[PDB]
Amino acid sequence: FAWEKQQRKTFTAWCNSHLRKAGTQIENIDEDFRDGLKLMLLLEVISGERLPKPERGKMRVHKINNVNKALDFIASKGVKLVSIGAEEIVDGNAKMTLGMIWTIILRFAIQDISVEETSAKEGLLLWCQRKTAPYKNVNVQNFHISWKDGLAFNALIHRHRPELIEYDKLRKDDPVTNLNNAFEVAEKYLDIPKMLDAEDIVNTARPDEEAIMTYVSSFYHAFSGAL
Repeated sequence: FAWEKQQRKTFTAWCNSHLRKAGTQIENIDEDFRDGLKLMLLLEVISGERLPKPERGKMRVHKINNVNKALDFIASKGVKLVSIGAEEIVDGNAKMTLGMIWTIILRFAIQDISVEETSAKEGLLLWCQRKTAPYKNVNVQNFHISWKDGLAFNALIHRHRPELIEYDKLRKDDPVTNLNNAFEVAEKYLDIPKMLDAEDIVNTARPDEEAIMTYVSSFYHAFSGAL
C-alpha cells in the first residue's frame, strides 16, 4: 500500500541514524542489506555488542551466512522470528526486508522502554500521554491519527525543551506547518534525523503506525537522559 513508501523512507532514515555511528549509511533498503554486512553493523551499534566476523567474499553463501549471523543474533535477544529467512533477504525480498527491519526497531528501540508499570509499545504510548497531557488539542490515543495534525510532536518537544517551540502560535488546521516545525526542530536541536514526510502524513487517511512509532521512539531516547 502507501504503507510501503512510508516504511521505506522511515526505516531507511532510522537505520541511517544508527549507521552513521558505525561510519556508514544505506541508500536503498531493498538492495543495501542483501549482503548482510551493514545489517550486522546496524545490530552492533544498537545493541553495543559484537557480532561474529562477517564473510566478505561476495558469493551468495557468504551473504546468506552473514544474514543468518544477524538473524541468529536477533533471536538470541528473545525474538521469535516469523516468516523471515536469510535466502529471501539475500535475494532481495522487499516486503520481508521491511518486516525484518521493523522487528529490529521493535526489539532494540521499543521493547525495553519502561514507563511506570508499563513497557514496550504500551509504555511508549503512556509516556506520550503523560508528556502531552496539558497541551491544547492534543489527545494521544494511538500511533496514527493522533499524530497527524503535528501538534503532539510539537507538544512532546515543548514539554522537554520549551525554548525550542512556540506552542501557542500553532494552528490545528495547519498540519503541514506544524509537522515541518517539529521535524526541523528535532533535526537541528535534538539530532533526530527526519524520518517522516509531512505531506504523506497529512495526505493519508491513516498514517502508517510502525513508521510513527519508529520516529516517536527516537524522541523517547533523546529525552531519556534527563531528570
